[PDB]
Amino acid sequence: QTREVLDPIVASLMEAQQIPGMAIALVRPEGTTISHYGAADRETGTPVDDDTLFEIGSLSKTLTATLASLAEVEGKLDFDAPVSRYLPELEGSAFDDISGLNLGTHTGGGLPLFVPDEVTDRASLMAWYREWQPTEPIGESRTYSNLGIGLLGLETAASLDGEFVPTMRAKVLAPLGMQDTWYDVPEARMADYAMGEDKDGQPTRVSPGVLDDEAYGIKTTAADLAKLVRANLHLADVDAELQQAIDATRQGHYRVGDMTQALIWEQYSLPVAPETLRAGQGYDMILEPNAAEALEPPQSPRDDVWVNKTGSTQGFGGYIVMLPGKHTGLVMLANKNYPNDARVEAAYRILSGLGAI
Ligand SMILES: [Cl-]
Ligand SMILES: [Sr+2]
Repeated sequence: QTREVLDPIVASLMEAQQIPGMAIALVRPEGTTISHYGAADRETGTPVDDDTLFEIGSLSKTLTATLASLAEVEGKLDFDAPVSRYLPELEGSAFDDISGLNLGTHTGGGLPLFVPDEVTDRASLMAWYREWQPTEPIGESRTYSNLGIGLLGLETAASLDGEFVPTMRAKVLAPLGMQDTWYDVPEARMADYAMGEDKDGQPTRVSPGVLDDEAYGIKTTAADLAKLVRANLHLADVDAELQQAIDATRQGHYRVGDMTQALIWEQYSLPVAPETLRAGQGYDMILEPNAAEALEPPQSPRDDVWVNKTGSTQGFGGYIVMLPGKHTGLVMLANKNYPNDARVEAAYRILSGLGAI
């Protein structure tokens, strides 16, 4: 059925890219199909199953954004207000002029991609934030940043008067039914934890780091993410505030060439060519500052769009795609960091083969 469309494309993808294992969820109106492929660990040959946990890396940022947006709904966080307002430890710094909205759309004044080596903890981090000088016009330039989204998650935590991961647990994960979603994988589940594989074919597993939780830290299943995507597509039974919070994450906030930057979710109007999609996942978009223009009639979630998000670690490769107007979504997790082109193409082929595009 679905499986007849899906299975040969994933088989071809897994061969062409030498991916040990994948887990795939297709959300549609009529229900969700979970499919598992290959080995969770290439060495042992243990198959991927219902309980296999994958690093999603940068995909974690959508959870961070969801929780942020939920603090905003509850009236505890204002997205427009300066960050120093909820983190007063940063008064007098650049963050008097940078907002939570800026942080969730990567328009926080050129905040770099990585946490610098010198920053080894929260104190050295806040100190680094205090000193840092912007290198690009705030709100007019997009630079993909772990420092920024992470700061959004500190700010959100602060404003809800709690710590990040337990607050995320109670307010987003648990209500969505995402009990296989872990920031720190418990001892009992380690046998379910997929082993990753880099582009030279080496075993690799993410290491702890500052802001790992807020930026790239989740390990989870395809089904759990299907629950988030399900909510986004309004096919879930969810609390009304959480549902607004989730919907608010899909508001277009800035234009960046062909791409509309929402709250971490990136989107494109239909019809869209795969090349455009590839451009959005490429060096030019990810590793360079790109002019951004704030959307002034600020856009309600659209229903004629490709909404997507990539996630990688050194040994894992994930991608989510949502077509809100067809109530259709795709979660593909892999335990190999395989190129973003292969992701967009496999996605497109899948969704086109199903007739969603
Ligand atoms: Cl980093
Ligand atoms: Sr941490």
